[PDB]
Amino acid sequence: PDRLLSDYIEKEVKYLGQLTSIPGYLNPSSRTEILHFIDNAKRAHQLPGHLTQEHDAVLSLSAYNVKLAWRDGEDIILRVPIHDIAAVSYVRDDAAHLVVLKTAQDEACCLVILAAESKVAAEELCCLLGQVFQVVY
Amino acid sequence: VDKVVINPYFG
Repeated sequence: PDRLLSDYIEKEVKYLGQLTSIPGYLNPSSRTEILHFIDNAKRAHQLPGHLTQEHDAVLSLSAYNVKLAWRDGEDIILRVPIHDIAAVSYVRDDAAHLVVLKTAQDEACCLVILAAESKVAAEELCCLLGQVFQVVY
Repeated sequence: VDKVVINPYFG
């Protein structure tokens, strides 16, 4: 594609939550670190343990930003400009195909914790986000 | 990690 400037793409995801005050030196290539902060967030109940459909969101992707919105009321959960996105990582937990966005903060950073419906979906999200990273200059 | 894509223009 290259309709990232003039149009938007929507994908199926689950929104687990947003982790804040995470060390800015976090390596998005590191499974152990990301899972460290995620597991810690789960023990503190800042993230849900298992995925229901109450966590069903639409991810709208464009050259301007990444937008997440609930499926119920479609109220906007968060809006992250592409230049505020440091990276996107696919972490495969057992049943959860986690897609984690390392983003800037509104030097610490934020981890947007998402869950794709499958492996190919997560890899697709990472590819699309890569293309978006590239079309913006 | 299974897959990682870096934004080379971050910041």
